[PDB]
Amino acid sequence: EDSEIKMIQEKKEQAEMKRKVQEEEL
Amino acid sequence: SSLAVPLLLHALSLPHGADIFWTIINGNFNSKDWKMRFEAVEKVAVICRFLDIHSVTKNHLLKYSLAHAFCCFLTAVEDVNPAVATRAGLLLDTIKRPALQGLCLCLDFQFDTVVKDRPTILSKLLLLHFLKQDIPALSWEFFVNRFETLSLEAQLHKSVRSLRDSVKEDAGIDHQTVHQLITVLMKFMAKDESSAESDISSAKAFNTVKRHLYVLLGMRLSTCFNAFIAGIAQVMDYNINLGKHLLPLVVQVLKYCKPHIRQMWLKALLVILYKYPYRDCDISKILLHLIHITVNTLN
Amino acid sequence: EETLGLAIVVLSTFIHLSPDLAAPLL
Amino acid sequence: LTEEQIAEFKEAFSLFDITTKELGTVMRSLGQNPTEAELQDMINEVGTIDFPEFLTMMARKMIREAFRVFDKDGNGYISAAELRHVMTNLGEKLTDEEVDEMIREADIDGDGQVNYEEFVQMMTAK
Amino acid sequence: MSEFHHPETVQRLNAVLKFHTLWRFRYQVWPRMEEGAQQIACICAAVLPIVHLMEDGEVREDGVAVSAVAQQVLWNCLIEDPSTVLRHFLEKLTISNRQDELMYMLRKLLLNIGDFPAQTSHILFNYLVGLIMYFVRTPCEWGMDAISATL
Amino acid sequence: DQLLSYNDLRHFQIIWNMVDDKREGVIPTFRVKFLLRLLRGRLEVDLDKDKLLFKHMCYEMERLHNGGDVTFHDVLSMLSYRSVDIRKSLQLEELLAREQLEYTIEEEVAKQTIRMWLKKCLKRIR
Repeated sequence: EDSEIKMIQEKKEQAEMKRKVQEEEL
Repeated sequence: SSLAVPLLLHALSLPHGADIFWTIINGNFNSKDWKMRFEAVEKVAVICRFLDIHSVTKNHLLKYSLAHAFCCFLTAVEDVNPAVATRAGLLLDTIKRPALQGLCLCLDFQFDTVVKDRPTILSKLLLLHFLKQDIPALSWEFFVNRFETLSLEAQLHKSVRSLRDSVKEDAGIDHQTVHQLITVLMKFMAKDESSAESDISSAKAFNTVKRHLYVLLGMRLSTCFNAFIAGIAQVMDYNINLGKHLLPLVVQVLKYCKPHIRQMWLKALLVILYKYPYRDCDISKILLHLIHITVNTLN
Repeated sequence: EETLGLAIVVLSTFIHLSPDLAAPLL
Repeated sequence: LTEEQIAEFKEAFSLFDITTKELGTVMRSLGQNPTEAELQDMINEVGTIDFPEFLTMMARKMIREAFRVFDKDGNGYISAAELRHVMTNLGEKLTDEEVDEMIREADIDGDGQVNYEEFVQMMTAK
Repeated sequence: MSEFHHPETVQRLNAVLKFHTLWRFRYQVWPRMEEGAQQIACICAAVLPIVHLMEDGEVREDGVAVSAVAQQVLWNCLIEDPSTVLRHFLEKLTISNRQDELMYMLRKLLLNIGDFPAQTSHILFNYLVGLIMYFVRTPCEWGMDAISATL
Repeated sequence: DQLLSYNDLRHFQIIWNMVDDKREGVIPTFRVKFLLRLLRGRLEVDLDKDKLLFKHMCYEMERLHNGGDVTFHDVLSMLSYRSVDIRKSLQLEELLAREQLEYTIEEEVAKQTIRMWLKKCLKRIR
């Protein structure tokens, strides 16, 4: 039933993590 | 306790002391009050977790007393009060693996020497493998030491008491103990993978297990063959890598020299070919004889 | 006995799933 | 009908009390503003209009296998404590005296798994 | 309780093979009795000696066994269906006093063999959920005992 | 025919202008159930012969606001859902939420029907 919205939430969540590791590694 | 344990181990390294400790753990463990059982399993846990390996390997009755303590410790896992059962199970977790290896070596020594108590110890050891499997409670070096010990108990033709209250000769009976060990062996290879080929260690050990599994099991009035058919079906159902690795030696010994064992026989030959690339020459031909046996041992 | 009947049942499934195991051209 | 509905459609129908074209004015004082087609659909189920026929038309405008909504294991029976504690408790007004009357007309067997078929059979005994 | 307290193993082996043969024919008898005579307990009395004989052992060397054969005949006793050793078994599970040792034997049996198929374990878990459905049907006020007995 | 054309949409806005005469944009508490009683034409639905969908739509109209008002952007989308086949013309998030709502509202109308049947047994016995 509600296993769809969590996927888009974790997608934007891992988008925020890859933005953060991209801003701090360089 | 950290101060008390080498003093108590110095006490039990002397005569007259093991009898007193034997009666103490008998009156503590076999009590009709469950709090005495509770306090006995905690105290034997605290002796077990403060032990060493090489410090015990010189005295005989020290090893016997620690073996009886360990077997009562394992016996309390299945006690009738659930609190002592769950406490022994959870308190078995908090033991450092060298102490459990030393306890298993003491128990294997007491299995090696004492004769009349081999029924119970295997049951305890099965519980040990069922609970603490990261330590090699059963391994191939263990089986080759027991193979040479049953050879010295078979091909050759005390004073201590029996630890059966801890729970409570050349043709048949030693061979029945051998059969019992075969059933424990089939349970072992059904349970775990035990990759002796992943390391260069235990290659000669596993090799010795297959060789002597061929030699002493290869004389159609024995109890070993039906249990081997009863076990190898679950072996092939659960294991694949060692299962394929051991298949051709299973079919070499199938008729090397009966209703329900025929039922397990056909179940065996049902799971020989379900996922297994058997396809060789001079061996597959005997499957033709097998369907000949579909009109031979039925006729 | 039903044991022999189930033996022919499992030889039946044995050949039904894969003909190459038993009598491909034999 | 219930006495709320009886009194409500009484005070709805005693204002323009027969005839044909007064039905729309009674319903307009009652709230709707229907069509001619809706009117003739009401009169085509049976111009003359009376009080109980009007009551039935308005009500029209607004068994054994039923208990299988409240049964899960499919054995044909439902536990007496569970059936009681969801019948008298889950909402509207089912007081303790009249649900004791219901349990004594439903659990004459008394086994612990009330046979709702037996219940319905006594219900239509009349 | 006396022909299984009969300490000879092989007579009990005969009796449990008789039990298995009557266990093979538990579905033929819906029209096999006399027509009209349909209109006009064995489980709980035997599982205890089954685990008792499991505990017992003897040095059988003449192509016979004690624990192993009893293991295989209990397997064949339940190789049919986990629910046919539950639907004829949950009828006799209402005595708490006895139920404590009952669940204790049921622990010891899978403690003994240890290697078992996983479909029966998942379907037993499903039948524990069915037990919870029965709990919904019969809430009472208890629970700590049931959740300890399960957990 | 599968979707509402301009004639059916024109009929819906004529019946909306004719049922809402007081000109503010809302439908009040007293006249939400009287809205679908006179829909005829190409969307011909009667008081009889379609009772299951009648009670289903009747429960769909009083669930999203917990009684009271329904606005000019809710009811036409729900009828637009109900007037088309939703098995092959809908996407996966919307279809899955739609079937979950359909299942839970079917369960709720089963509870409502067995509850009013229990009321009917109360008035039948007593």
